[PDB]
Amino acid sequence: HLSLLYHLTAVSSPAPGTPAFWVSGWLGPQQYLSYNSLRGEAEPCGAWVWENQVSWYWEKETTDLRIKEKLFLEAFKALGGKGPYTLQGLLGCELGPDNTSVPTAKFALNGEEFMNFDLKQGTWGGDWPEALAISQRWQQQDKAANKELTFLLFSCPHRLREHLERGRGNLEWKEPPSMRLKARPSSPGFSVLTCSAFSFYPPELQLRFLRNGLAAGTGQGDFGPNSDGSFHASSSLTVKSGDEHHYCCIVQHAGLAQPLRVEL
Amino acid sequence: IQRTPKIQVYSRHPAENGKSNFLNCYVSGFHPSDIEVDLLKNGERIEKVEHSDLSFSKDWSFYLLYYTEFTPTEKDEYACRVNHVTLSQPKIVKWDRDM
Amino acid sequence: GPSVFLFPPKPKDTLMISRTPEVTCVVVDVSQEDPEVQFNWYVDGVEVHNAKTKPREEQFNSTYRVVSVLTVLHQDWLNGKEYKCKVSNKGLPSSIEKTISKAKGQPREPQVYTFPPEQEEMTKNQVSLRCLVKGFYPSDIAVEWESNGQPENNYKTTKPVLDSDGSFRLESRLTVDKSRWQEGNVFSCSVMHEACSYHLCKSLSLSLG
Ligand SMILES: *[C@@H]1O[C@H](CO[C@H]2O[C@@H](C)[C@@H](O)[C@@H](O)[C@@H]2O)[C@@H](O[C@@H]2O[C@H](CO)[C@@H](O[C@@H]3O[C@H](CO[C@H]4O[C@H](CO)[C@@H](O)[C@H](O)[C@@H]4O[C@@H]4O[C@H](CO)[C@@H](O)[C@H](O)[C@H]4NC(C)=O)[C@@H](O)[C@H](O[C@H]4O[C@H](CO)[C@@H](O)[C@H](O)[C@@H]4O[C@@H]4O[C@H](CO)[C@@H](O)[C@H](O)[C@H]4NC(C)=O)[C@@H]3O)[C@H](O)[C@H]2NC(C)=O)[C@H](O)[C@H]1NC(C)=O
Repeated sequence: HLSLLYHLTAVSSPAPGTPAFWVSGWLGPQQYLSYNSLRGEAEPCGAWVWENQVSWYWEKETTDLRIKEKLFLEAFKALGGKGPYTLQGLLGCELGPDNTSVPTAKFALNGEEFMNFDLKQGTWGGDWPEALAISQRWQQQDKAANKELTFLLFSCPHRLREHLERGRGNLEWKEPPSMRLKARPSSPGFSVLTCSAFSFYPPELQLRFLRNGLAAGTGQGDFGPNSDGSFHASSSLTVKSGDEHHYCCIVQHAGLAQPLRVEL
Repeated sequence: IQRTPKIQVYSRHPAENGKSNFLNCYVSGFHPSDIEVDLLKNGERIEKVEHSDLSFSKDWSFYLLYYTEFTPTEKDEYACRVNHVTLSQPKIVKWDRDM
Repeated sequence: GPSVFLFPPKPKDTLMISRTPEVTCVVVDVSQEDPEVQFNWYVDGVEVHNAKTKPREEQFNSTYRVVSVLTVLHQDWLNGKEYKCKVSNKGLPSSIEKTISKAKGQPREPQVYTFPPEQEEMTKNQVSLRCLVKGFYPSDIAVEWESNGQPENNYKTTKPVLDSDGSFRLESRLTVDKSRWQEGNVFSCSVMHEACSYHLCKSLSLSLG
């Protein structure tokens, strides 16, 4: 079922006038939280701005993410390896059946996993010297590890379960896609069939092609977000120019009771 | 590691000429985070351009949505220009309505 | 005929996530008749396009040289994926392929043994501290020396060679001033291996005595 994931990023040398540290928070595929080191405040995004939410909620989020900002920036001091650095964390939970949550705590340096947090033990681990360095610096701190334990084992499972109560609606949102199936000439004797899904939610969607009723395959896919929390997909299959009308596009989507067959 | 941007250019709603819509430039799969993105109308850059938050996928690679409110015609052309340390020249991807 | 050599990444680069491990494909004996060398790279038979080629440099033997460098993911190399450089040129019938990889097999942790200078070796300019590393697999390893933390310049290290049990062994000798060893300085043999916790192996430091 559904998950609450903080996507955290610190860079040792940010561009002029850009945050050294920023976080996006996600309920399933939707962003509900934005925070950065310039603003210093956690803010709701999209419909989560309308949420029937307790009065202190967003200063609990500011408080927790300022601790992490300071830690992430402390990590670079533990390294002193001249060349510039990006530190990323994937932190959060998903509910497990029977009043239980399964946690996530991973870290990447320069775009590769190197470190995790073990919720059973209360330590930072990894297979990598730079994991030992940051781990050790984070262990010689004001209750860093206890704050990380608290953030994941108490705060994340509560926040999640409170969003299930109050923001249930934003996630049960169902907008099926608008469809186009179009043909363009490519190389002589050949056409590109392109099947397009516009503004759909949720993002799980299966496009494939038929020819006179028969399975002609899924084509080459593609997928992207819109500015308003909806999604977009196109799949393309090369056909014989002069064969195009024998082809149709089958979409499957949580938004549709039955699959939708699109003609040219 | 370094990763080159993948670039998608698509409209929010099916492209109907004369009708208000949104042009999106989606940039994903890239590292590091510093990147420049301009949307181009008839070759010149657009001013009233907003963008989403620099976020990242399960593989740690960054992604970003650039978008503008616009009304497409029959003759007007749109593109997306992207610079990133992994590119020796800006990469233009022209908007195709097919996708 | 133009010659292709393919070099693995430095072990140290593959054991530290904040370093760039790169494979290096090298072509020599490229005739001025027709340069125009073209590289193709494959990770587990799948092509990639992140490779960087330097411009061809002329050698004093009137041939050419051309190098192409591919950065590798730390965990791809350790998971034992294959790197295939394929070189094209009109000085060959078809292209030539060379494939390089980390060696497959159950990784074993290094056993480290440090030795001080023997007393019957102490009216000499300088003294050697010996380091014996064995029982390891695969052979990718990094060995350096440090005193009271700070790194050290003067050391030689043998290439890893297979032992009668299918693990690898090597030796390293640090030369130091007899004074620095007499002044009670602490010397350490720092070994990095895949099978070691955080890739950092435990060794016992040497100090007279
Ligand atoms: C015209 O000039 C060219 C330029 O040469 C110049 O060199 C400089 C340094 C100077 O000395 C001057 O004389 C010249 O300006 C000539 O090009 C040379 O051609 C020869 C012959 O083809 C090449 O010799 C090969 O070298 C490799 C090892 O090379 C490394 O080490 C050298 C320093 O000692 C260095 O010069 C090389 O550049 C290279 O450096 C490496 O570079 C990478 C990154 O770029 C680094 O990451 C590495 O750390 C670095 N390494 C080190 C060490 O520093 C050698 O391996 C070759 O031997 C193979 O083949 C032999 C026969 O088959 C065999 O004996 C060997 O065993 C080996 O074969 C393999 O062995 C393993 C065993 O473990 C097996 O498992 C394999 O299966 C097996 N494979 C095969 C196919 O058998 C070989 O000696 C030389 O590299 C090249 N120089 C440069 C520079 O590119 C050109 O020839 C000349 N022409 C004429 C007519 O004069």
